[PDB]
Order: sequence, then structure tokens, then C-alpha cells
Amino acid sequence: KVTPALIFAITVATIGSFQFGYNTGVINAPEKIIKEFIQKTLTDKGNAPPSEVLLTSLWSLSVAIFSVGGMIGSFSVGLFVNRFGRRNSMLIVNLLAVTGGCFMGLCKVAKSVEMLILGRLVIGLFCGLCTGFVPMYIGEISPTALRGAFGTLNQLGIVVGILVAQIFGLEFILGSEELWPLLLGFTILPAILQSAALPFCPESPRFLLINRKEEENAKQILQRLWGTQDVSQDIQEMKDESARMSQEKQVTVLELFRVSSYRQPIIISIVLQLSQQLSGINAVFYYSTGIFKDAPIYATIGAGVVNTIFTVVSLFLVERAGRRTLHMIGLGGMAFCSTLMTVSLLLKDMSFVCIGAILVFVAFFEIGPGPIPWFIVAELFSQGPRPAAMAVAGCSNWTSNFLVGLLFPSAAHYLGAYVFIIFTGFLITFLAFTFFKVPETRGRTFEDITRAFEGQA
Ligand SMILES: CCCCCCC(CCCCCC)(CO[C@H]1O[C@@H](CO)[C@H](O)[C@@H](O)[C@@H]1O)CO[C@H]1O[C@@H](CO)[C@H](O)[C@@H](O)[C@@H]1O
Ligand SMILES: CCCCCCC(CCCCCC)(CO[C@H]1O[C@@H](CO)[C@H](O)[C@@H](O)[C@@H]1O)CO[C@H]1O[C@@H](CO)[C@H](O)[C@@H](O)[C@@H]1O
Ligand SMILES: CCCCCCC(CCCCCC)(CO[C@H]1O[C@@H](CO)[C@H](O)[C@@H](O)[C@@H]1O)CO[C@H]1O[C@@H](CO)[C@H](O)[C@@H](O)[C@@H]1O
Ligand SMILES: CCCCCCC(CCCCCC)(CO[C@H]1O[C@@H](CO)[C@H](O)[C@@H](O)[C@@H]1O)CO[C@H]1O[C@@H](CO)[C@H](O)[C@@H](O)[C@@H]1O
Ligand SMILES: CCCCCCC(CCCCCC)(CO[C@H]1O[C@@H](CO)[C@H](O)[C@@H](O)[C@@H]1O)CO[C@H]1O[C@@H](CO)[C@H](O)[C@@H](O)[C@@H]1O
Ligand SMILES: CC(C)CCC[C@@H](C)[C@H]1CC[C@H]2[C@@H]3CC=C4C[C@@H](OC(=O)CCC(=O)O)CC[C@]4(C)[C@H]3CC[C@]12C
Repeated sequence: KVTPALIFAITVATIGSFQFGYNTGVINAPEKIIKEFIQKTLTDKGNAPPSEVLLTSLWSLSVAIFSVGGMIGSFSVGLFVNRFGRRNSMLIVNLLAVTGGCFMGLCKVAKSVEMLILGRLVIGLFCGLCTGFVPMYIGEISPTALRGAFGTLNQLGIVVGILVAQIFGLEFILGSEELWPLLLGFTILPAILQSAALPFCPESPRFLLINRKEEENAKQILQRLWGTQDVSQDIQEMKDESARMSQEKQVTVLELFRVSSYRQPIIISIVLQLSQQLSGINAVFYYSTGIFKDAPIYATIGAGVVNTIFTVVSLFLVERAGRRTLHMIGLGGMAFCSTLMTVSLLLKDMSFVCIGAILVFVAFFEIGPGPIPWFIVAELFSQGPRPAAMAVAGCSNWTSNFLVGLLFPSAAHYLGAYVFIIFTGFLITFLAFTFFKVPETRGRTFEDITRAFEGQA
């Protein structure tokens, strides 16, 4: 059963997903207004005026530093989750959200570009830690038969976060010359609501029984969250996981690549992050505004509604169809839209067909490669290696996002419309990889998933 206790716990957790989505998508709309600020602050200092190269570098640094923070943050989740707990770690890192949000919110008043760059770094550190905390907590408090459905709420949170950031970035909302510090500082508000709500959420009963050896405390939480007495099966299941973890050495990031039974789920974990970040989703949105102009922010907001609708579609299908099926349909459908893009963009100079290709690509992305890579890593591992594995998988997601972001304008300049062909090459490669290497985890236990990798190795 799904009690209001479970819905509340997962909703409060997904505020971190929204934070990641908001901070990712917020920085694009105030570009011209923030560049003007950087230029005014630096010129008013009294020295020689800044060069266009320096001004573009500081803008690029303001954007990119968030990815650097996220890389460090996502890779650092293991320094928190076992030490403090999953619930308590989420609470502790709101101190980074508040410091990050204050730096960005006060950089204009302080007439400081240093505060803006530090603010984006610290919010990067926070979002990075979130991207690993949220799926870990959701993956451990969710009933095994709905682990994927609740897992998809991480991506729903992210997608809604981007959308709100894009809406708020409008001139008549917070995208103004006077209100842009509030636009960046907005991240403080979900952080204060999450902080006030988190002490009312339970700690992971998997964590309490396996890591903290609190069997009764875990049983009471499980009884409340699932609103039953039949928690005896799940408790014994956690006792068999606790047994395994005490028999195995403490799992370090290096051990995941050395131990054969961890090598297969970690290659799966990393490659599924690459399948999301190298799908062509960055390219589809890059060319989006240009295509809408030929036939634009209100249309970009329109792409956000499609993005939201199809994440909800995935949520209602992932427990029926399974992860393997939805990930494959997603990659396949995107490959069909990827080739249709190349033909549309070369024959455009049919913008109506290219708008359709973008809309259907987003629809396919959100069916599988969008939500699945975020929650799948928690399913492929048991308690012992889960934090280390989510540190590696999370860092892989942030690093591949960062490297695609740096190399893509250069690739789009030299290849043009033909840039969607190398994405069709990637999509088919990940479509093949999912078919032969990714096992179905739908409705299965962490112990059943682990026993299967231990049998294969
Ligand atoms: C826009 C909604 C604002 C209200 C906020 C809703 C809030 C939040 C408290 C924590 C966050 C603090 C910011 C209190 O809300 C309730 O609190 C009662 C107090 O007696 C009120 O009488 C009642 O009207 C109100 O809805 C709901 O709390 C509870 O929700 C349960 C699931 O449903 C949870 O199982 C439970 O662990 C939690 O504790
Ligand atoms: C962006 C600028 C600040 C960077 C800070 C990086 C951070 C903490 C990250 C915490 C997350 C953010 C709140 C990584 O540090 C940790 O990183 C872990 C991997 O993630 C390692 O497993 C762990 O051994 C290491 O201490 C601390 O860095 C250094 O800390 C030194 C002792 O102040 C350590 O002697 C040194 O070694 C470490 O380099
Ligand atoms: C949610 C609250 C988290 C607070 C974490 C504080 C933070 C990282 C700050 C990173 C953010 C700033 C960009 C302080 O570290 C800071 O220490 C300063 C002074 O030495 C340094 O100037 C600064 O560079 C460094 O990041 C912890 O880092 C390290 O502290 C060591 C202490 O023994 C720990 O052995 C080590 O495990 C830890 O990893
Ligand atoms: C919410 C932020 C909390 C951190 C505080 C940081 C803050 C004050 C922020 C401005 C606040 C505007 C309402 C003081 O911070 C320092 O203050 C010194 C004493 O003044 C202390 O000795 C030192 O330990 C402390 O770090 C210094 O940061 C910035 O201040 C700018 C002044 O316009 C500077 O142009 C800028 O370049 C600097 O980067
Ligand atoms: C209106 C003109 C302002 C120019 C300021 C340039 C800026 C800071 C960037 C400003 C924005 C801060 C958010 C570049 O600084 C960068 O320079 C890079 C290359 O050398 C370094 O790799 C990097 O670490 C450094 O931060 C500081 O560098 C200068 O600092 C002077 C002491 O204040 C030094 O006397 C001078 O000799 C140095 O040149
Ligand atoms: C546009 C294209 C070129 C992007 C795809 C790049 C990938 C090949 C990169 C991006 C993310 C990378 C991963 C990011 C993080 C790590 C963890 C890293 O672990 C350590 O270095 C251990 C650190 C320690 O001592 O704790 C090993 C490599 C790995 C898996 C990286 C392998 C290579 C990946 C998949």
C-alpha cells in the first residue's frame, strides 16, 4: 500500500530533484543581463575595462563551475550517507543550498562577480550531492513492487525544476535587470521548506536495520510507510542483506572495478548515464529555439510540458513494461527522430516536420533514458556497495554532461546538421548494450539482483 506517509517522504526528498533541475535551467535566460552586470562591476573597479574574451570567460566560468561543483558533489555522497544516514544527509546539505543561494542572491548588492562564481560552485556541490541522495533514499524507502514508479519521481522533479526556472526567467517574472538576483536566489525557498519538512520524514528503514542495527525502529517505520503488519517478509529480506554486508569488506570506489561481481553492474551503471547524456538531448534543445524561430521561449516552455507529460507516462509504465523495454523503446525512438532531424535540417534551408521531430524525441527520451539512469544504480547494488556505486554513476552523469557541453558547439560548427548522425551511432550502440548487458530488475529484490550478478561472475 501507498500511504500519505510514503507520498510525503518521497515528495520532500524530490525537492532536491527540483533543486537540481532549477539550478541547471535557471542560468540561460538571464545571460545578457548577468554579462552586463559582470562588465559594470569590473569596469567600475577603477582599472582598465575588461576585454570581451575575459567577459565571455567569466560568463562560461559562471555556467561551467556548477558542473564542476556537481562532479565533486555527486562523487562525494559516500562521505555523508553512511556517516549521517540518507534522510540526515539531505538535511545537512541544505546548508550548502542556503550559502550558495545567498552568494548568488547577494552578488549584485555586494557588487561581486566572485560571489556569483562561488555561489554557482557551492550550489553545484549541493545539486551534485542531491543527485545521489534522492535516488538512494527513494530506492530504499519504496516498496519493491513500485521502486521504479517512485524512482521516476526524481526525473519528474528535475523536469519540473527546469520548467519553473524557464518560466521564472521571463522578463515579466524574475528575468529583469532588478529581479535576476532573486531568480538565482530562489533556490533558498525550496531548501527552507525541505529543511522544515525533513525531520518529519523517516530515516531509511534499510539504513536503520542494515547500517545502524535498529530492527524494531526499522519495523515501526515500515509499518507506518506501508500501512500494514505484513512487513515480516521485507524485514527478513533486510536481515539477509545485513548478513551479506557484515561478511563483505567495506566497499570503496576502487573495489567496484576490482571485484568481478561489481564490475558488471558498475559498467551498466556508468554506460546508462552515458546513454542519457550522449542521447542527443543536448543537441535537440540547442537547435530547438532556431527551429521555432524559422516557423521562441514560450515554445521552449511548450517542450517542457511535453517533457513533463512523458515522464508521468514512464512512471505509469516502468512497473508494467520494465526498465529494459522502456529504455530500448526510448533509445530506438530517439534514433528514428535523430535521423529524421538530419533530413529535416538539411531540407529546411520544412520547419513544421523539425518541430515534430524535436517533440517526439523529447517524448521518447522521457520514456526510458530520461528517468531510468537515475534510479537503476540503486537497484543494481545492495547496501554495502550502493553509496560507492552511486558516487561513480553520479559523477559519470555530471562529467559526461560537462564534456558534451564543452565539445558540442565545436562539433555543431564543423558538422552542422550531420551532428545528429553521431548521436544515431551512439543511440544504436546503447540500444545494443541494453539488449545484451542490462538485466531486468523490475519487481526484483536487491539480494535477488546481486545473487544473479554473483552467479554470472
Ligand atoms: C500548504 C500546506 C501547509 C501545511 C504543511 C503540511 C504538513 C507539513 C509539516 C512539516 C513541514 C513544515 C513546513 C502539516 O500539515 C497539517 O498539520 C496539522 C497540524 O496539526 C494541521 O492541523 C493540518 O491542517 C495540516 O494539513 C503535513 O505534515 C504531515 O503530513 C503527513 C502526510 O499527510 C505525514 O505523514 C506527517 O508525518 C507530516 O507531519
Ligand atoms: C569545490 C572546492 C572544495 C573542494 C573540497 C573537496 C573535499 C570535500 C568534498 C565534500 C563535498 C562538498 C561539501 C574532498 O575531500 C574528500 O573527497 C573524497 C571524494 O569525494 C575522498 O574520498 C576523501 O578522502 C576526501 O577527503 C575536501 O578536499 C580535501 O580535504 C582535505 C581535508 O580538509 C583532504 O586532506 C584532501 O585529501 C581533500 O582533497
Ligand atoms: C553541508 C556542510 C558541509 C561542510 C564541509 C566542509 C569542508 C568542505 C567545504 C567545501 C565547500 C566550499 C567550497 C571544509 O573544507 C574546507 O576547509 C577550508 C579550510 O581548511 C578550505 O579553505 C577549503 O578549501 C575546504 O573546502 C569539509 O572538508 C573536509 O574537512 C576535513 C576536516 O578535518 C575532513 O577531514 C574531510 O573529510 C572533509 O572533506
Ligand atoms: C551570506 C554570506 C555570508 C558570508 C559573508 C561574506 C562577506 C560579506 C558578503 C556581503 C554581504 C552583503 C549583504 C564577508 O565575509 C568576510 O568578512 C570579513 C569581515 O568583513 C571576515 O573577516 C571574513 O572571515 C569573512 O569571510 C565577504 O564577501 C564579499 O563581500 C563583498 C563586499 O561588498 C566583496 O566585494 C567581495 O569581494 C567578498 O567576497
Ligand atoms: C577589470 C579587469 C580586472 C582584471 C582582474 C583579473 C583577475 C581576476 C578576474 C576578475 C573576475 C573575478 C571573478 C584574473 O585572475 C585569474 O588569472 C588567470 C590567468 O593568470 C589565473 O589562471 C587565475 O587563477 C586567476 O584567478 C585577477 O588577476 C590579477 O590579479 C591582480 C591582483 O588582484 C594581479 O596584480 C595581476 O597580476 C593579476 O593578473
Ligand atoms: C563526449 C564524450 C567524449 C563524453 C564521454 C566521456 C566518458 C568516457 C567519461 C565521462 C565520465 C567518466 C567517468 C567519471 C568518473 C569515473 C570514476 C573514476 O574513479 C577514480 O578515478 C577513483 C578516484 C579515487 O581514487 O577515489 C574512474 C573513471 C570514471 C568511471 C570515468 C570513466 C570515463 C567517463 C565515463
